[PDB]
Order: sequence, then structure tokens, then C-alpha cells
Amino acid sequence: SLQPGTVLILLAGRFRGKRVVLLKCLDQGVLLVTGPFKINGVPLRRVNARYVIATSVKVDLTGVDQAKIDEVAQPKYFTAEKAKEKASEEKPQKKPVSSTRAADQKAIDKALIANIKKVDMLASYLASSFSLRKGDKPHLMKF
Amino acid sequence: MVAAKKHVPIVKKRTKRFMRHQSDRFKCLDSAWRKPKGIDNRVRRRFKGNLAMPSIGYGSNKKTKHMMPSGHKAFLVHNVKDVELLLMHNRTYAAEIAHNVSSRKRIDIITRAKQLGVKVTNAKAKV
Amino acid sequence: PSEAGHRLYVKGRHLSYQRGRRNTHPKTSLIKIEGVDDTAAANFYLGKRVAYVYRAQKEVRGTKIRVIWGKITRPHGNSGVVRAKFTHPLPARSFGASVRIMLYPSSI
Amino acid sequence: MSSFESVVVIDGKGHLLGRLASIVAKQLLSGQKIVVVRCEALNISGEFFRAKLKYHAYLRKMTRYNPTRGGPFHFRAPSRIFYKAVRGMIPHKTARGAAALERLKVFEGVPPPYDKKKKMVVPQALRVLRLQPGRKYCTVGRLSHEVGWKYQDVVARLEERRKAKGAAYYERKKLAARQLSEAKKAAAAKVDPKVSEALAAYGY
Amino acid sequence: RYAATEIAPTKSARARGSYLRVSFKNTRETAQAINGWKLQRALTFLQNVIDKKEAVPMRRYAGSTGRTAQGKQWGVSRARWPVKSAQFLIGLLKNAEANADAKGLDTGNLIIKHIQVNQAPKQRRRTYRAHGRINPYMSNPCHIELILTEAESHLSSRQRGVRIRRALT
RNA sequence: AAGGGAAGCGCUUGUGACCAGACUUGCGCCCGGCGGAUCAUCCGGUGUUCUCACCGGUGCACUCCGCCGGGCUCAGGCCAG
RNA sequence: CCCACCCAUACCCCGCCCUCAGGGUAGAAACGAUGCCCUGAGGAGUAGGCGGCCGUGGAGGUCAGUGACGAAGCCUAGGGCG
RNA sequence: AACGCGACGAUACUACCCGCACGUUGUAGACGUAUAAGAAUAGGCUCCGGCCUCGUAUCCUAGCAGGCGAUUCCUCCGCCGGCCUCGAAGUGGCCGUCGGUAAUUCGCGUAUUGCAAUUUAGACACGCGCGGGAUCAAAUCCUUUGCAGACGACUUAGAUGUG
Repeated sequence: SLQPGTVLILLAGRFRGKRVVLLKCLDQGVLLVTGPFKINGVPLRRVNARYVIATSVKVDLTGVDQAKIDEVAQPKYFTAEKAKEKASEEKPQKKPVSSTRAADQKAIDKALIANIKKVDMLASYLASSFSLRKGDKPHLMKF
Repeated sequence: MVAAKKHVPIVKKRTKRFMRHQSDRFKCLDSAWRKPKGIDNRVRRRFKGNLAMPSIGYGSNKKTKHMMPSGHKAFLVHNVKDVELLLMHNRTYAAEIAHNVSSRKRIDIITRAKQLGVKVTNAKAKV
Repeated sequence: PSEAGHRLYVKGRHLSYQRGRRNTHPKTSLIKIEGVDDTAAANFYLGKRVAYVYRAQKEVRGTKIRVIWGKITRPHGNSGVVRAKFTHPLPARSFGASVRIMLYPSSI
Repeated sequence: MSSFESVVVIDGKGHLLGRLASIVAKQLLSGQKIVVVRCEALNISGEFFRAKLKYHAYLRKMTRYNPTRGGPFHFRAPSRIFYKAVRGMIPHKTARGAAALERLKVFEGVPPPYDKKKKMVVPQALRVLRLQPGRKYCTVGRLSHEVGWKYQDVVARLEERRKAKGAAYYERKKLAARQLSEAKKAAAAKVDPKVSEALAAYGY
Repeated sequence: RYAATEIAPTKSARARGSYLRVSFKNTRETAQAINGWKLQRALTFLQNVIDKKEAVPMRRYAGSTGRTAQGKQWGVSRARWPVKSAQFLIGLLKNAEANADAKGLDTGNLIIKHIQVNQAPKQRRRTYRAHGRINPYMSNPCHIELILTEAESHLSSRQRGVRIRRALT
């Protein structure tokens, strides 16, 4: 149900119940997803397949830097500096985003929004949040 | 050292004590378990909803028997010669100073056991 | 200004324990799913997570709200009532009480 | 559809006493709040002298020493008859049974807070859906009246006033429906071709 | 020694009596009646009890006690007038007030912090009965004591981040 | 703290109160700074388990012993995915 | 008459205790050999039989045992082993 | 009904009413807790076209747990005032003012809660604080009465009077 470039609904975590795009499928249940950031506020991040739901909608992925994607997918991109930000942060102030993350997010989401604005109301769909409303039965509904 | 030997998990089949029948109604009857010898008594007849009776089935695992939750086996210690007896069992045995050991010999035992790496269960009693 | 909701779980009601005519076994509980009526719809929710969320008197680590976690094991009967195993048996005062059933781990 | 609500308000007219009590008791013990109205409109199958004979046997059963305490208090209101059925159907001598009985409320007629709400019916307990057309049936209100209930006329007159107000409300509702239909037509003569065509395929 | 050991002796005044020839039950009831009050109000109440103006409620030891309207002062119907118990409590209260005066405390603002009535060794008598029996008459003494005092985060990462969010916004 | 015509007892939660453990780092490497000669080998004596050691001498910067300022490996308690 | 469902200490798989039965363990780098390792089966129980462990007062030997920096005793909604 | 209910009088403090700052306060258990015709079922509904197995319906549903700004929109909510309405255990309508408001589109912010950890968020009740208005009460003991009485309990009377 999950392919490179597919909209998923994150169910748990900080961005719970919210739609992003799966870009690359990592190993051991790890998925590299992005909002894109300028669309719904979710940056480049990795989540879990058992906590996402795969939607049948497929986004046109042509025009994205696959070398940039797998360079980010290398297994240090977060943990290498995580300790540095933890030590720096711990009146309250938002700790700064790394320049590498900013640059890769800008390239990736520029390409992705350029592709997304082609089909109608997909930007609004990706910006909107997911919720279950009375009478909605997950065991029957098609995603 | 402080850490003990790697051991299989310590599982306890039953934790609560086996209370003697009618001990909670009669104060001349202590809580220590006694085998009931009646021929119509329901504890012995093993009717449901009554007190349980000790059996060999509740026995603890041989690998984890007589072991504290820390993973050591307690050894009663009266002096420095006893802790030197426990010398070669840092990872398996622990020292428990006897209740009638004076404070000065307790200090000596604690010092020697610290040099030996042997854990003392009651080193902070008179502190 | 949104004006929407935030429910990501399915409502459930803890009804009772698995039991016979006399004996009750607190190891497993019976959960009624909101909107599930048959065994196939239950099989959709087999394996899904479940939380009993309650409130206490003392705040221990920033919250007064405590949780008990578990998962759905198998269907129960023909009504779609599910059998659930928790980390600890439910308080038995939560008979007929609310539980939140989470769609993770998901397979759809 | 196996849905959980705040309070389920059941209009008891045309419902069989035992089956409605069964459904209500199961919901109560499952944890749902139930409010039943028109217990005087509730129905009991069989024939009316059968029901009256059963109630007279109930009246015969009575404590000797002091009727004041301990004796079976023969409640003669239809709301209390339905409550008696539910109480016999629920384990009332326990904390959980007490909680379910506290979740239950039963009334004669439709009080003002509940005449403005939606009253649902239970298909498994409907007299029209259950009884064979040739069989006889009685009414709990008539049984209560001939056993000693004192307020048949009061509830009848209150029901008459409630029906008058309901007729006025339904006149307003029909006006609203006609205006809404005219508005939908007038708007559909506008909107945007694409939009209407698409909403169609989807299903709305 | 006194049971209440949590009160400092430099700020309180204490009185004691041992082996007193009074009824333990009546003394307990009247001590509980005068418990927790001001010294002057307790003295006035006890003198009223002697004068049969006010009565102490019979709460625990209340076998076949007749009713009296004065009992409504206590939310009870059964009240009684233990004159001798009242007299001995007045004696102990005056002794304690003298001790407080000696220590220099303000007698107008003193409350009865602690009061306790215990049983003393019983004192035998014997009387003569028919059918060859002799009835024992153990009198039931009690010890009394009284003391008066002056009246007067290991949050998790998610929690820390969410609180940072609400602090910023 | 509990208490609508008994209490008391077993299995299993939950609340409140009060607590025993565990953990605080150990091991080994890449370095650098040190403080130093209990490295090797050989020679004499001694004791033994006849080939093994201890003493005394010889042996001093990529050899041996302890500390420090770092970096890395592994193993470490509780609950989980 | 048909279908599905509920559960007993029963039936099947796994773990743990104990008992019994069957094997291994010396030119000893060798053992609370009254020990240890492998394999299987079995577990209600009155009268009765056998075995092992727990506790009390006193005696011989030993622990170059404990103790006024506190023995024994007693109390304890404080803990550990069985 | 001594653990069924209503009406009214007076209610000193405590805090009686009013607004919020809330509360490490409680709850047999919020998470859109949305939805009034009546009556019949061998008939019914309707705008009078027609429709009715089917509530697998209608409403509602997008925005840092929902920001700031802008073209466009008079749509939908909320609060207070006036007129009226609701008594079966007491509410809703209209108008007005004021506040908020994607139906279309766009820019800037989300990052770090590190791969999930209840998304601590609702309601009513109760309690601590303020600052605005208002008032300055009773019952019991005691004495007395005999329409009452085993004792309680009850009818009575004590403040200036036909005491």
C-alpha cells in the first residue's frame, strides 16, 4: 500500500492525525516523510509504518532530487546533532534549526509544491488535519 | 562488583503468605500455617473459595532459589573473617551483618567488604 | 478558526471480564466497539491498541491522568464484541466504561 | 447501529413491556443512559383480564407483620411498572445494579424537557413488528387506571396540550421545509456547472 | 509521663490524678463533654452540672438513661449529671490553672488540649446473697490526666516540548 | 478509614499512604602530558612440584608500573516500539 | 432440522517445583561422587507405613563466635529468604 | 417516605448575589456526547409535482489544540438590552447593538515533542482569592403554661403589654 511518493496520515506523535507525503522507504519500519513544510508545517522527518496509514492518492514525484533524498536518508542525519541540541537547550526560546536541514527542506519542498499545485485542492487537503466524525467506521471506509 | 551474575528472571509463583484457618477469627491462633486434620473441613477438602494449601508445586526455581531481588544470596556475617570468606563471591553472595554485632565491628566489616567489593545489605543501619 | 474535532481513536465500552456462569477471569476483558457488529469487522480491529484512561487524586509526573495499555486479541461471539488483554486487569469498576481504541499498529 | 450517545430517549408507545425492559436493562448495564416516556402508552401482550389477574395476584402477595415495612410495595403507576420490570431484569442488590438504575429514568407522558427532544423506538420491541395481527393486547395505562392509578386524566390533558403545541411546531417545520426546497432550487439555478456535476458523481 | 508527648512542656500546663474513687464510665463521658473547650467555659459547665443546670451527654456508656431536654445541647436525647466526676474534674482543672499561673501563661486564652481517663486497679467489696452465694462489689476507679495549651519534576521529552510550545505561544 | 437488616475469608484490579531493590559506571583501545625503573636477557644464592619461582646484581624513552586532559569499542538498571 | 457462538482443574502446546525410572561422570584439567549432566513418565487422598527438614531446655567439641560503642526479652500499616 | 416533593417568610457572621484568577477539588466515566410533528401499520406523507423497505439520512465537518496579514464575502455563530413567550420537574422567538467569522485565492510561521507513549483541553457541583451592591437573623437551654405527658415530646407565655 505504500510507495515512494504517497500521502500518509500520521496517527500518533506530535503531528498526529495529519497528512504528509512519504518520499523514501527506509529499513526496519522507518519511513522518510515530509509535509511539505510550507504546506502543513511538518518538516523532513522519519515515522513508523505501523503508525501511518497509506492513502491511495499518489503525488507526481518527478522533479525531486533523489540524491538529496538518500543523502538525507543516511542514518546519522538526526542523531548526529541531537545530543548537541539537547545540551544547548537543556525566557524560553526556540532552539535553532540546522542549516543543512533548512537547505534540504527548501530544495525538497520547492520541488514537491511545484508538483503538488497541479492537481486541484491537493494543497488544501495536505494542509488539512485528519479526524473521525460520528458515523465514520474505520473498518469499512476506503482510504 | 556491585553488579551480580547474569541470571534467568526471578519469578515467584505466589507472594502472599499461607494463612492458617480461623486465625483471623481467633486471637489465640497465630497466623503460622497448620495442616488441618479434620475430615469435613473445607480447607483440607479443597473446596473452591477457601484458603490455599502449601504444596511442592509452588517451589521456586533451583537457579533462582534463595536469591534476593538484587541477584545475590544472603550470607550471615559476624566479622572480618566472614567477609574474607565471602571474598571469592562478589557476583553471587552478599553480606548481611548479624543483629548483635556492635557498631565498631560493623564499621570494620563495612570497610573490609567495601575493599572486597562484597555488597552489604544493612550497611546504613546505624548511620 | 477551525470548528472541527480531533478524535483519532475509536470509542469502546469495557463491559465485563471473560467469565462463565459463576467464575470470572480478570485476565481478559470484553470490549464493545463503536459501530462494529460482526466478526469480520472485529477481525479488522484484532491487534489494535487500546487504552483505559482515568483520573486520580495525586499528580505524580505532571499529570493527574493515568492510563492502562492493552491490545485486542480475538473476536468474542458473533456480536463483534472483542476480547482484550491489558498490561494489568481493568479496575472492575470500569464495567460499562469508556476506552479509547487506537488504530496502531496499522496494516491498511 | 451500535452507537454511543449521551441519553437515549425512547417513546414507549407501541412497545412490549418485557422486551423493551430487556433492551433498556442491557443498555443500562452496558453503560448507556436511558430515559423512557409514555409508560402509560406501553403495551403488554395477552389479554387485559390476564394482565389484571396477574396484578391482582401481585396485590394478594403481601407481608403479614407490618405492611408498612418489608412488604411488597405494589406500585400502581405505569412508569413504576416498567421500572419494576427493569429492576427485576437488573441485579439491583449490587453497586453496579444501583448504578444502572441511577442511569435509568422513566416517566408518564413527555415532560417539557423531553418534548423538545427526539424520541427513538426499538424495532425488536414494537407491538406492530412483533404481535401476530390476530392476537389481543392490553395497555399498561388502562391496567394502572383500573388498579388504582390516580392521574390518567391529568396526563391525558397534558398530552392534548403537548399535541397542540406539536401541531403548531410542525406547521412551522413544513413552512421551513417549503422555503428550503425553494431556496435549493433557486440556488441550483446558479452555483457553477462543474461543482454540481461533480457533487453528483461523489453521491451528494 | 502523659500520653500526648507531642506538646512541649514549656508552653503547656498539665494536671494529673491517680487512683480516684469515681466511676470510670461517668468520668469518661464528662471528660469527653468538657474536651477541647476553654478553661473558664469548662469550669462554668461543670459547676452547672453540679447544680443540675446542664448535663453531659451519655454517648458510649448510656444504658437505660432517661431523656432530658438539656440533651438537645448535644444533639442527643440521653443526658446525665455526674456530680462527683464533675467535682474531681474541677479540682484537677483548678490545679492545672494554678500551674499555668505559676508558669506565667495567660489563663484567659487556654484550651484543654488533651484529656484522658483510664482504668485503675479495681477495689473489692463483698455482699451477702441468698442461695449460698456472695456477690463481689469491685469499685471501679480511674486515672485522669489533662494538658492545656495556648490557643492559636521528572517530565519526559514530549511533555517538556509541549510546555515549551505553550510557553512560547 | 468503612458502615441502607451481621461481620470475618479467597482470586483480581484501582485509589491513598508507606517502603525494599536497582543505577551513580566498569573493561579494553587511539592519543598526548607526565611521575618513575619491579621490562627483557644474563649472572650468583635459596626453595621446590627437576623445571619452575624468589631474592641480590644487570637491564631506563616507541620496554614495564600508577595518575591526568581527551576521543572510540563493548558490557551495564526500568518500561516499551 | 441447520449454522455459529460461551466455558471445567477435563483435552492439546510451553515454562516451573517435586517424585520415580533409565543412562553418563578417574592411568582424575579432580567431587558439599550424599555432587554434577542427559532422557522420559507421573502428581486427589481418610486409617496406616516410610523419609527429610523446623523448633525448645540441658551436655561434649568447635567457631582463637557475639556483647555495656549494648546480650536476652518485648513491640513494629519497615523489609529479605523458604 | 424520619435518604419523596412544592410554595413562602427571615436569613448576623460564614460570605447573600454579581464578574473573573482559578483550583495539583470531585464525579458508575465529554472528546461533534448535534437532530421535538402527531397518528396508522389490511396504510401513511406531501409543496398536491409526487413520495414511502433502507437514519448505510440531515446537519455539521479545512486554518500554530488552529497564528499574522491581504483581494473577496454579507453567510454563520456568540454576548448583552427591549418586546413577548414558555409551569408536567419552567424556556424559546423576534428585533437591536457589540464581538468573532475561508464561500474564492495568496505570502509569511510551524522544524528539535528527535520513530508511539491519554491529543492533561468538556460539563455540572464544591472550595481559596479579589472588587461592586444589599441586610444586620434565629433556634435551644432557663422560667412559665396544661389544650399534653412514664421521661422525652406537644400546645403556650416571657422585650412595656387587652403583659
